[PDB]
Parts: sequence; C-alpha cells; structure tokens
Amino acid sequence: TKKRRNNGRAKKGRGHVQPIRCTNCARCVPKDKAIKKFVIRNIVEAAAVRDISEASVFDAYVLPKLYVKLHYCVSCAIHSKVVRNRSREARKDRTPPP
Amino acid sequence: PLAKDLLHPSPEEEKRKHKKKRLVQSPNSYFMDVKCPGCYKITTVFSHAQTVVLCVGCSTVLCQPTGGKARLTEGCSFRRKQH
Amino acid sequence: VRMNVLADALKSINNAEKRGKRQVLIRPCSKVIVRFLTVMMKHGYIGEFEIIDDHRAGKIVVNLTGRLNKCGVISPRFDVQLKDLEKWQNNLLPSRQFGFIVLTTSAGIMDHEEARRKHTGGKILGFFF
Amino acid sequence: RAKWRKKRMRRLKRKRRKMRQRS
Amino acid sequence: MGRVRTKTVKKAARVIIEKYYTRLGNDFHTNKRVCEEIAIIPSKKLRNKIAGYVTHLMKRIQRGPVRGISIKLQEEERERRDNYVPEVSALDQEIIEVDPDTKEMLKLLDFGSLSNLQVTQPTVGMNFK
Amino acid sequence: MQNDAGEFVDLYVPRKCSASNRIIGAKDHASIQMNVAEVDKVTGRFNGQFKTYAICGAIRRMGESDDSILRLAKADGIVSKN
Amino acid sequence: GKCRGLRTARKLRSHRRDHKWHDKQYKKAHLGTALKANPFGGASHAKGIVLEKVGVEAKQPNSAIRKCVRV
Amino acid sequence: SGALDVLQMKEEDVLKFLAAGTHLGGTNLDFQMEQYIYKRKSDGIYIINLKRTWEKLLLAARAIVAIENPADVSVISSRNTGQRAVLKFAAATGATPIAGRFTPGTFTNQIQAAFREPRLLVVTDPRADHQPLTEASYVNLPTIALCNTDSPLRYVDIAIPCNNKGAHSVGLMWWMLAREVLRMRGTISREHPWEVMPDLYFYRDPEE
Amino acid sequence: EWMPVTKLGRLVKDMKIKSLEEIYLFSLPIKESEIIDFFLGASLKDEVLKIMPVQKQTRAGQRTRFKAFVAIGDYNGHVGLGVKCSKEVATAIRGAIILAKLSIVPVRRGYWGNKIGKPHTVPCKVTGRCGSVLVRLIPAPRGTGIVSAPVPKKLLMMAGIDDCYTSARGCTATLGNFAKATFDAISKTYSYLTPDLWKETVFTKSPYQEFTDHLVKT
RNA sequence: GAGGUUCGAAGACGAUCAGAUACCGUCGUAGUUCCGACCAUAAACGAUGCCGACUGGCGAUGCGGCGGCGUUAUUCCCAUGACCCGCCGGGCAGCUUCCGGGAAACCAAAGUCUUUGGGUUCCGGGGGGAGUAUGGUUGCAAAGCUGAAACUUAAAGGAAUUGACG
Ligand SMILES: [Mg+2]
Ligand SMILES: [Mg+2]
Ligand SMILES: [Mg+2]
Ligand SMILES: [Mg+2]
Ligand SMILES: [Mg+2]
Ligand SMILES: [Mg+2]
Ligand SMILES: [Mg+2]
Ligand SMILES: [Mg+2]
Repeated sequence: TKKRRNNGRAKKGRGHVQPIRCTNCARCVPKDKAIKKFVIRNIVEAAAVRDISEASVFDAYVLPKLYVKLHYCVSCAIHSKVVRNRSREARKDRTPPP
Repeated sequence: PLAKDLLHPSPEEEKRKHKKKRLVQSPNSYFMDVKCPGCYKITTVFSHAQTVVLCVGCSTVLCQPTGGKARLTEGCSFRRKQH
Repeated sequence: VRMNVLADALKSINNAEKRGKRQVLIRPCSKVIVRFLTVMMKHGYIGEFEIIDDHRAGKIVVNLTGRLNKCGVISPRFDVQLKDLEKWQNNLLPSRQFGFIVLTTSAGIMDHEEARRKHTGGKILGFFF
Repeated sequence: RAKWRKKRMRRLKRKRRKMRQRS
Repeated sequence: MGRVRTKTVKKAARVIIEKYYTRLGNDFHTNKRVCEEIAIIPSKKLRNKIAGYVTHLMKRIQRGPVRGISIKLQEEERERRDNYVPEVSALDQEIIEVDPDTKEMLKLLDFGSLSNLQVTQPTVGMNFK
Repeated sequence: MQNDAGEFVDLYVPRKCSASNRIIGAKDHASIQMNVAEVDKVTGRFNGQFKTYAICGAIRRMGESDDSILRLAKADGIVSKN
Repeated sequence: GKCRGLRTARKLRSHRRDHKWHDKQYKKAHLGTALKANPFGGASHAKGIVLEKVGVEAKQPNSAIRKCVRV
Repeated sequence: SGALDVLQMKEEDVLKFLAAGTHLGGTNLDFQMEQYIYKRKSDGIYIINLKRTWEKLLLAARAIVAIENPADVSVISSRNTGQRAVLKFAAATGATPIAGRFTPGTFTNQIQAAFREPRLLVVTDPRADHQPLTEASYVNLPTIALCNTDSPLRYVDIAIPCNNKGAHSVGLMWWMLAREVLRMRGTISREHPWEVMPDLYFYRDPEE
Repeated sequence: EWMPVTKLGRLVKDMKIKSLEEIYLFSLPIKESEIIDFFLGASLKDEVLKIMPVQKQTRAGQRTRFKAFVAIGDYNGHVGLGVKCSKEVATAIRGAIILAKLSIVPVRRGYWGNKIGKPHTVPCKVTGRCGSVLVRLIPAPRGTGIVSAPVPKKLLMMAGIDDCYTSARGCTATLGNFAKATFDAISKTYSYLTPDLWKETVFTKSPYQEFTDHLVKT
C-alpha cells in the first residue's frame, strides 16, 4: 500500500544521497527526506526590541537576525508539531499555506 | 484528433517536426555560396560545417564550426536558394 | 527491435480504430504489409490506403472506417496443413459467420476462404474480423 | 524480527560446524 | 447561549414575512398578535417566540435586502432595474482599442472598418514564477 | 440478418454513430441525436427539413463531438469553407 | 514473458519439465518418498495385527476420545 | 450556417464583437479549441476567428430551431454574468432558464420538484456550470456551450468560441443566439435590426 | 393505476410507442418499472438468484441487511438483473425486481453457421466481466442446450438463448459477479459490430420528437 | 599494512525500573580515518527485467540544438553573454481524465490480454518444516553460492469496509 507515490523522500533519478543527522533527536535522515524549516528569528524578540532601542548607544539601528536552517527528522517533526497528519485526498496538496 | 489529413500536411507543421519524423524524411540543412570581403571568389560552404572552411585564396578563414550551424567570420554573405 | 513488421503495423491500426481515429500511418512498411492490407480492403475491413515512398523503407497511410474490431498477428508463422485450418478458425475468430485468417500460400497472400477454394495450406500471418 | 532470526541460524549452524568437526 | 432559534421558528418566521411584508412592522407586541390572526400557533411560547425573527428580519431588511429572501417589493424592484439600459450597450462610440493581429483577423474576413492599431512594449508575458 | 428466406430477423437494427460508424448502445445514455435544420436558401427561415446526426458516448467523453459535428456538417453543405 | 519462438520446442519442453518439481501433487507421485514412506506400500489396503487399543484425544474445538488401534 | 450568401457576417455585427472583446480569448489554450483560433499576440492572449465564432453560432441556432417545442431547451448559467442574459434569450425564444445553482438532478429524479427532460442544453461556461453537462450524460442531451480558449469539451454537441469572461462579451452571444433563433423562423425580417438592444443582456455590478 | 411523471412514461401508457425496440433504438433511460410492465405484460417470469446477508459493524452488534439478486426475462429476447439491498428479505426481493425490470436489455441472437430457421445462439463470442470474474459466450449448434454453470444458465435460458458453451473464470463462487459479469456478456451481443449490420443507418425521428405534440398534452 | 579527529558494537560505571545484563546518563576497545588483499550481500527499493512497437491532455525543468520579438547590459555596433517568447530532439520529474487498464489500492503507463501469441532473458505454483538437513563448491571465516524430504498444517495472505482501541 504505497502511501506516498513519492515515498516521503524526494529522490527520483539517483541512489544513495547525502544523509543528515537531525537537530533534535540527532537521528540520521536523507537530505531529500526530512522537514527543513529555516527560521529567520530576530535576536532581541518582540518584547526587548524597545528596551534595547532605548539603551542603544547608536541611533535607530536595524538589529541582526539568526539564520538557522532547522532540519528535523520526521519523528521529531511530527512529535514537535511541525507538520501534522492529513486525510487521503489532502496528503497530496503540496502547497505551503499561511 | 479524429481527422488529421496526414498525407497533405500544411507546410508549417513539417518544419516544427524532427527531420526523420516528417512524412518524408528530408534534412534541415543547407549549403550557402559565400562571398567574404577581400577575394571575390565564392566557396560552397555547408552550414553545418564540422571543419574550418578556408578561403580558396588563402589568408582569411570563413567558418569557425560550433554545435549546430557554422559561425561565419565577421562580415561575409551567403546564398541558400536552390534545389 | 523490429522483429516482425506486421505486429508493429497491425497493433497501430487496431490501436487507432479503438480511439476512432480517422486514419493512421505505419512507419516501417513492407510488401507483406501491402499484400495483407489489400486483403482487408476487399471484405471492407479498411478503406483505401496510400503508400508514401520515402526512398528507404516506405510509409503507408490507411483510411480506416469504423468497421475493424481488431486485427492481430500470429507470431510465429505456423504452418497450417488444411485439416488444421478449421481448428484454427474455430479458436481464432468470433464466429463461423465472418472473420478472416489472412495467410500465405503457394498461390499468394489471401484469406482462409480463398485458400480453401483453391485447396492449399500455408503459413498463418494474422487475422482481422 | 527477520534480521534477528537469520542471525539466530547463522549463529546456530556455526555451532553444528563446531560440533561436527570434532568428529 | 440559552437561545438560538429552532427551525420550526426560523422557517415559519421567514414564511410569514414572505407572505405579509405589508402587515408587519418593526415593533414586537403589534406583529406579536398579527401572528395569532394569520397562523394557528398552538403554544404561547412559540406564538410569542416566532415574532422573534419577524422583528430580527425587519431590522435586517431596512438596512439591506437578504441575498436569499421572499419579498414582493424586491421582485418588483428587480424588474425595474433590468428594464433600464443604455441606448446601445456595445456601440462604444467610434474607435475600438484593437491589436494589429486583431486587425489581421478582419482582413481574412475582408471587412473594412475604421480603427488605428497600436502594438508596443517588450513581450514580457504573464506572471512571475 | 436474413437466412434462407431473406427473412429479416433481430428485433431491431441499432443506430450507429455518424462520426465513428460504431454501434450505439441500447443503454448508452451519453448518446445524442442532434437534429439540425436547413433554411429556405434565399431569406433564412427554417422551413423544410432536417440534418439528423448521431454521436456515441465514447466520442463525447473523449472531448471531440464538436470536432466531429463540424466535419460532418460541412460535408453535408450546412457549414462551408471557413 | 514466455519464449514464443518457432525453434523453441525444447526451451519450452525443458521449461515445463522442471517447473513441475515445484508442483506438490507430482512430487508425491513421481519422486520416490511416497512409496518409501507410506506403510501402505502404494497399496490400497493392508493387513496387520492388532497390538493394542488406544484412545486418541480429538483436536481442541471438539472434545472426545476416538477409539483406535495400534496396528 | 456556413453562410453561403444571405445570413453572412455583415459589418454592424462585427463592430459589436470587437467592441465587447468577444474575440480576445484567455492566455491559455485547451487544444480542442485550436480549430477556432488564428494567433496569440504578444502578452499571450489568443484571438478567436470571428468567422468560425459565428458559423458555430448559427450551428447552435439551426439546432435550437430544430427543436419543435421551444420551451424544451434548458438554458443554464451558474456564473452571474449569464444570469441576466439567459433569462432574456429564454424570454425572447420561450425556452426554459436555470440561473445560479444547477440544482441536483433536474435531469435525473422523478421526485424532486424540478426535473425536466429537456432536449438541448445551452451553457455559459462548460468550466463552471459543469454538473448539467455531466447529468446530460445520463439523459440523451445534446449540449451547446459558450466556450473560451481555456475550456474543456467533455460533453458538448457544439462549442461557440468566445470570451465568456467579461460580462460585456457574454451578453452579446446570448443576444446573437436569441437573435438568430428568432430570425430563423420566428418574427424578424433579416433586413431590419431589432427593437431589442444589447444593453438588456450583460449584467450590472452594484451601480446606484 | 399510473401517474407517469416521465415523458417517456406518458408516451407509453397512451398506446403511443408501439414496441420498446423504439426506446432501445434511441438509448433512452427507462425509469419506471411499470413501463416494462406495459410492454411485457405476462411473459417476464422472475427468478431469485440469491439472498446473501451482508452486515456492517457498529458499537452495538452488527447491522445485518439482506442483498437480493433477481433475474428477469421472457425466454425471448429481453432479460435483466436486479440487485437490491435492504433490511428485510421481502423488501429486497420486491424492490430488486423493480430494478431488474428497469435494467432489462435485448439480446441479439445469431446463428451456428448454416443460416436456416430461427436464431438459437449468440452471434459472436462475446465476453463480459465484473471485477475479476469473466464469462465468455461461444456460439452453439442446435440441440446442444446451454453448457455452463447453474447461474449463467438461469440468465441465458431467460434471454432466449437456446444454445451456448461458455468459458468462465475468476472467483466464480461470488454469485453476484457470477451474474453481473454475465449480465454484461448478454448486453454486449447488441454491441457486436458485424458485416450483417454495416449498412449506414436510415435514421428516424425519435419518440420525444414525433409525438412532441402529445407531450404538450391535449 | 598506515592513523588514532569525533562517534562508537563490545566493554566500565550513574541512574530508571519490581528488573534493565535495555532504553536515559558518564567513560571507551574493535571499527569508523588511510593504503594493500579478500567477502559478495540490502527494504542492494521505482519492492516495476531488457530491447521493440502503438494509444490522451496539460502544465514545469536539466542538456543540446534550432527559430523568434524582447530588452538589462555592453561598447559605436557587435560577438556575446545575461533575461523574454516559441519550436525541435532525446533527460530527470509533475499534475489530470470514465483511453484503457487495473482484486484492489493504483498505473501514460501496471495501457494494446478469452478481441489470448513483437523478441527474448529470469522466475512463482497454499503455509511451515526451511532457505533447514544432506551433498557439492568458493572462502583464511562470517559465511557465500547450489539446495531436498518426513511431518504437519487449514487456511496463511493481499487489496480495499464498517467497527473498536491508540
Ligand atoms: Mg540504494
Ligand atoms: Mg580432544
Ligand atoms: Mg587494520
Ligand atoms: Mg550511551
Ligand atoms: Mg538477494
Ligand atoms: Mg503485471
Ligand atoms: Mg497471454
Ligand atoms: Mg509451497
């Protein structure tokens, strides 16, 4: 009963493809498989933005951002609610909807 | 769909078909009768050249070859029309 | 590769008439093709086909009509000994009331009825019905 | 599991080699 | 919380109004015992409960007309709107904004008509993958 | 279906698609039979008669029908030389 | 698929030959074993001496004692 | 239909077609419609051949007219741009209209208030109102449609190639059909134009 | 008494359409079992095939509901198969007959080989198949009777096939699609495109179209 | 044989647990690292043999070619090159559909199959016993390859359905 035609995997046209160990369980997974969030979080966050913008020696100042490529094994992807678990018709609909 | 008069295909829709796929297999290539500025002599260059075509005279070089058609050098003419 | 140039062609002229295609061309062509298609022309199974002469092999272009349910090809040309001709035309045609096993004898390519009038056997090619 | 019975027999047969070869 | 309405009310309410728009108003205790006249509502709770939407649908109506509703004025109103029209809807005065290719379509027709044709700009195409 | 005595057996002769010559089902409900009128020749006006014209289900669900309507219609002199 | 050719009468015969030592009902009949194993040496019935009477316990779903003979 | 002489294309007509933009197709092209197109411009907008556009238009006329009883022609629109249109040819011919929801098996069901065993559909978009086409598989229903370049031709007797997008253009077609179906047989000269304008046929947005 | 709501229904009860061949011809959906009751009064004898109890499972026990199959035919051309599921045996049967009645078709019968007398068998070797199972109907010289399993025999005897050798396989036990495969066998007799047909159709009006005067009733 | 970055069977302790010779911890050997021989197997998987023919759409993209209508640039153009718009071959792929398949899930192909055969390779015949015993062979050995039966056994299984419990 092939669940995902693709195999949750996104290989096609190859063979062994770089494995990558997760950012949570430390568990090994393929690169084409695996969920790949990439967070651009502000350093200071929502609250401190205005503490720090007062205390700044400088004027105005943009503040930087952390560019982390998160990168979960599916186990932790499901356990820690990155993706969920959809209906048969829904499994297919590959768009990314905010 | 359900009526394509294959035997009398309009001239356009063979030129958008790979050479051997056509109703009759014909080439998609040609010779060109080439001037070049110095000599008046005309060489009989084949578009798809492979080799470097040198002048019957001497000095000048007509056609650098590339993937498909040949690269004519700088400022030289040609003449398809025949057959 | 192209082993048998009938099977090649006949697949593609059964396999149009399912789609209801008005006419089809057949890529390799042959003498045997022509000679077995002209048989199909007589019992009505197709209309007039017009063979292109690409200098090499040949192409054909077959006017189809609705009438051909299937044509197929028996691929090895077994040798049919006239006593067997019945046992074949039992288990290879839908009824005794139509259906034509084209085969190839001493006296040309022809349907099974015409081999029976001349009383000859020979090698089975195919069948349309 | 499959993998851990194919690995049972490939340990067990190796004991019959050893047992046999004595005699 | 306690009270959202039941479909015996929601349906009867909506159907009184469809049939007595003129009789009702935007009070309670008036149209309250209109309902005693024009219907046979057995229980006082329901009798009374029905004049519920009878009001909540008049407060809606003055503000706006329901997308799906039963009314006499609205149907009458709709007919009037339809009749009004420009003398020619599609005449577009003189001079249509026409592509050169569109001009080409006319030529095959062979019709001759007034019109300046402008083609401009690079062939950008549509959308940004 | 005759026999010895030219005897037409078979309780009916089915209709037959115009576009494929393919026999149209007893219970093929996506059948059609389009009736199309002609005119007087001069003024306009359907007066006279009738270009009847059938199509099977399969050809409809394929998407064709209208390709295969035109081609027939313009053979029958209704449509002409676009 | 199948071999299908015209001078292929052997590849076929010899194909349909060995792919009977994978039939069960012939490997009783044509191997040897059966004649060697069944006390009834290929024979419909056989005579033997009753050496004792033994009750056998039937298979779970049906409880009962079956009343047989060691021969 | 192929108007060999009299019922030809004319000039006053053509200007309508251009004005509304009934020839300006969609960017994309369902192949069944490559009989009914000549170019795409730049941008990428396809151009319908007003000649074929019409021939077809009459072809539907011939077929509606064919219908002896004019009130067994269903006329559908689900998209709003036809809503007004369909009512108005329906009133002109004396055909039967369905605007809004193609309701559950009005073609199937011997119990629902609406059934109808009509003998021809007419539809604004095959794309949108795409039940009735499919129910028209279970009854022996021919089917006129007001197709675009981007429109599937599952279950259509005949496709009229148009815009069926800008209300403006839609109406025109629902006119010309209405017009021709009364010119053929009914109660118009051929020589004189109508009492009826287009303005009646192509919807209004909330305006006043 | 009728109240024919369908137009095809109305036309039937006023001696307007003469023989159902005039319906089948135009491929029209029969949707009132009484139609076929006009048009084959008497005849049309109705044999139940099986009463197999299906049953679906739920928090408390199992919903059990019956499935009746019924075959219908007049030993002369027309036959049908009706499958109705219901809570009760008598409801199922009664209301399966109503479907079988609806979904009757004509079977074209032909001829062994010598072209004499009346049609005793199938024209071609048709096949029909329902989910795995498949049934082939081979033509047959007179006297041979039907040569099949019980179930296709009980549908073919009904169709007024007198002779046929069959060849069937799949899961032939599963009666439903023993019978439904050999529904589509005998449907597809009249779909067989033979030379005998092969003449361009003359074409005729239509019941809706001829009698369109009486439908807008007077 | 070289080397010892981390990780880490094995192995040592701390906990957890009724117990954990397990998981969760802290160490750390073989090995993971290199160069030289062997071994010859994977869920070595698209669970789809290879060649060959035919049958529908529609989008995308890698390469090559061809054509065109663009312009950013780039220079006086150029050549380019970078975008745009097409076509063509063969690549990796996507969606969509009552082709047609398909027990079903699904499948442009698993389509062309009772309308049975284009060519050819391999290989399965209820489940276990068993991939066992034995024989042969290869291997330094783990093991590899070839590979039975008596006996027992009525279903084991597959696809989808409602349940019902996570
Ligand atoms: Mg791999
Ligand atoms: Mg010792
Ligand atoms: Mg070492
Ligand atoms: Mg540890
Ligand atoms: Mg292996
Ligand atoms: Mg297979
Ligand atoms: Mg086979
Ligand atoms: Mg076995």
